[PDB]
Formats: sequence, C-alpha cells, structure tokens
Amino acid sequence: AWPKVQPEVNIGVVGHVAHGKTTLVQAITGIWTSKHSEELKRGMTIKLGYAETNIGVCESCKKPEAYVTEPSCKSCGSDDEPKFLRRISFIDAPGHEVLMATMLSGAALMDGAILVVAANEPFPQPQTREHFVALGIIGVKNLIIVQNKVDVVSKEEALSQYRQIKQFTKGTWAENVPIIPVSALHKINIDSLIEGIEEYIKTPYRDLSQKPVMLVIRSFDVNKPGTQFNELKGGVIGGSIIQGLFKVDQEIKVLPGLRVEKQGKVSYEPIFTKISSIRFGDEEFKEAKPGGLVAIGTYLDPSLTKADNLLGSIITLADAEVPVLWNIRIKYNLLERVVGAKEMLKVDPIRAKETLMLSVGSSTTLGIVTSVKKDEIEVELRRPVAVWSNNIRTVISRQIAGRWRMIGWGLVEI
Ligand SMILES: Nc1nc2c(ncn2[C@@H]2O[C@H](COP(=O)(O)OP(=O)(O)OP(=O)(O)O)[C@@H](O)[C@H]2O)c(=O)[nH]1
Ligand SMILES: Nc1nc2c(ncn2[C@@H]2O[C@H](COP(=O)(O)OP(=O)(O)O)[C@@H](O)[C@H]2O)c(=O)[nH]1
Ligand SMILES: [Mg+2]
Repeated sequence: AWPKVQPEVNIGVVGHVAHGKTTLVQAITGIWTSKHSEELKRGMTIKLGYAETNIGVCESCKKPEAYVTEPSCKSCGSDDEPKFLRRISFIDAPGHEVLMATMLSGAALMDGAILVVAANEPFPQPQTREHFVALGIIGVKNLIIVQNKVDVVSKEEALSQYRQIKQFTKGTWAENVPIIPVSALHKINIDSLIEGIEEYIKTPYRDLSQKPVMLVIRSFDVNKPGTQFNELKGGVIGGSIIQGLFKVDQEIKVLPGLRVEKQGKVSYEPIFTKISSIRFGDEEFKEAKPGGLVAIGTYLDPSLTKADNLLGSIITLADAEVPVLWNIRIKYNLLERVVGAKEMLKVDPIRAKETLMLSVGSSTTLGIVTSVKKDEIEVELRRPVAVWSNNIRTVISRQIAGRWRMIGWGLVEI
C-alpha cells in the first residue's frame, strides 16, 4: 500500500481561456476542479480549482509508462507495487482575461507551474503571454510548458508551433523550460508529463521553524442539511501554508480579521480561534505543513467563514507579530506594455490619485496612490493587508479600457 500523506507540492496550471487547463488536471488526477454553479453553466473556471494525486514509479517498467498515479503497475506489465514518490496537488487557475486577479492570488501559492498552450490556436494568445509574464514576476520559475490539443492538429502544425514556443522563451528566464505535447481530452502522453513534473518541479526546501503562515483562499460553512447535531461544525478556512507548520489544538488568529465598527470608524479586529481539525482532501491529519491546500477546522461561528468571506486573509499563531497595514510603501517597477490586451499598448507612468489594484499574497485590494517617486509609491488602501515578512512581492494592476490590467510589480517595504 501507499502511505496517506498531505500533498508536498503545489503545481499551478495556467494559460489562455479554454486551452485545456482543467481537462489536463482531470487527465492527471481524475478530478474535475470546477465546483461552482456558474462554472458548470459557463464551462469555464472562475474560482481557483484544486485537485490532488499520489505519484509513484514502477521500478520494473520503462519510462515514461513507469510513472503512475495509483498503486498499480498492471498498465506497464508488472505485478509489482509501484514505489511511492510523493503526493502532489494542482492549483487550477482561471484563464479569462477578466479574472487575472484570481490567477495572481493562486500564483502566490504555486511551487511550480504548467503553462498550457493549445496547439490549435494562434500563439501567443493574450493570457498565454499574461500568465507567462505573471509567473516570471512572482518567481514561479519551475515551469513546464504543455502543448495541449495535439489530437486536432497535424504533426507539421504541432512542430511549427513547438518552434515558435521555443523562440518565445529564447532569451528569457524560461529559455530551457521543457515543452511536452499531450492530449488532455484523450489522455495521450500524460505519463511523459508526470515524468516531467518529477524532473522539473521538484519539491522545494521548506522552513518548518519559521513563524507559521497560511494564505487563505477559501472559507466555508461545512454544515449540510439532514445532519444531527453532534456532527455539526465550526467554520472551516482553506488555504496554503507557506512557512512553518500548524497543529490541531493550536491557538491561531486570522488577519486582518473581521470588519467591525470601533470609535466611529471602520476597523479590522483580529479573529482568534483554535484549530479543531486539519484535512487535506478527504483525509484528516494532526498537523499541516507547506504543500497542498489545507482545510483548517475552527470553533468559529460558520457565518464568519461562509462563502469565502475570509479570502485574502492570513492565518498565524495567536502570539505572532504580523503587520496589518492600511497604508503601504512599494518599491516598484513597471512593465513596458499591457501584455494581456489583444493589442499590447505602452504602460503609462503611475500618477498620484490613481486607483490601483494590489495583489499581495492571496489578497486583492484597491487603493489610491498618495505619493509617487521614481521607484517608490505610497498607497492608501480600502482594506488593510497582512504583510507577514519584509519584501513580500506585490503585483500592480490598473484599469485600462474597462479591464484590470497587470502593469507592474514591486516589494512591500516594511
Ligand atoms: N480536442 C481536444 N479538446 C480539448 C483538449 N483539452 C481540452 N479540450 C476542450 O477544450 C475545452 C476547454 O477545456 P477546459 O479544460 O475547460 O479549458 P480551460 O483552460 O480550463 O478553460 P478556463 O478555465 O475557462 O480558462 C473543452 O471543451 C475541452 O473538452 C484536448 O486535449 N483535445
Ligand atoms: N478541517 C476540517 N475540514 C473539513 C471538515 N469537513 C469538511 N472539511 C473540508 O472543507 C472543505 C469544504 O467541505 P465540503 O463538504 O465539500 O463543503 P462544500 O464545498 O460547501 O460542499 C472540503 O475541502 C473538506 O475537505 C472538518 O470537519 N474539518
Ligand atoms: Mg479551467
């Protein structure tokens, strides 16, 4: 048998709308990540999708078919049990141009990524470009490019596109990244991709002694109809542990916390609670480390967590000191052009009084520019952000032609 362990690595899946991200994750894991009504009706990803799988290798078989996602080697002709390698998970991003902020919140959780490129569409499409640039900015450099939908193009067309992809990465940080051709729909060459994931998206080093920090991307009321009462539960908070570890019965706090009134003004009150349970997928654990998206059970009133109310928050230990800032100073750089537009325009300099969109960790916040200097801006935010370390990456977006567009990035200076 294989052990039951949490995923140890997060692999982002990014790329232009409908190029096959969610179908690729299904091909690898058997899971369709879309769970929301509007996602199922529109046939598109809207919220961040998630799925897990074990990975193993049949030591008596040849690669790539030796790589498997279940404890069997029957498919490559061996009665031996495959050797367990690791459990992995996928952060399945929306590709739609209006949902770039959601992709960015997911990229803060990624240990590596797969950029999916449809073989039957012109290259490079706007969000092929935009997600590629975003990965570079955020520093997700452990990248595999997957050429999907090769089932509906000729060998000649696929090779032509392959050469344009290599030329696109030429002279960039991604110059050496592998391109793996597959069909997600018909599950062709998926074993080569799994081998690729093992070779190019290794589990990163973690620091388990750093102050525990979880970036929140989901929060739920897990109580369903037709249940007794001795099986009802407090609110659940879901996200990615980016450093340290958490344990059942630990006293924790949610930051910035709850929007409340205090002394005639709007305030954020840190939410203190205790960890009641820890789950990854369908399995319970006594502790949680980086890797995977964890569900943290709490003793909170489920009305506090219902419907992703805490999205963008962080969780730390109760006694941790974490800055919560209404005003932030950013050492910034601007992109040369608006890469996500169908027509790439030049990026205008930042001006005082502009309303910008800031991506910080899993949070997305609007703010007004109160100060512009050559490489430093100061922003008055509409909501405070939790800033758990010095020099956290932020991505800057501006509304251009009715759309939020990524235009730059920087470090939040504390
Ligand atoms: N022929 C062919 N069609 C595919 C393949 N992979 C995905 N598709 C089809 O492409 C369409 C979009 O697939 P999705 O997996 O939903 O693409 P997506 O990238 O997740 O789309 P968004 O999340 O909305 O940005 C669906 O109709 C799929 O069945 C493939 O390998 N070959
Ligand atoms: N820690 C913890 N997590 C839970 C518990 N029950 C459910 N979860 C997790 O919370 C998430 C939401 O649960 P689910 O029943 O699917 O709620 P739904 O998505 O609204 O239908 C899932 O990913 C579960 O793994 C629990 O008792 N403790
Ligand atoms: Mg999708």
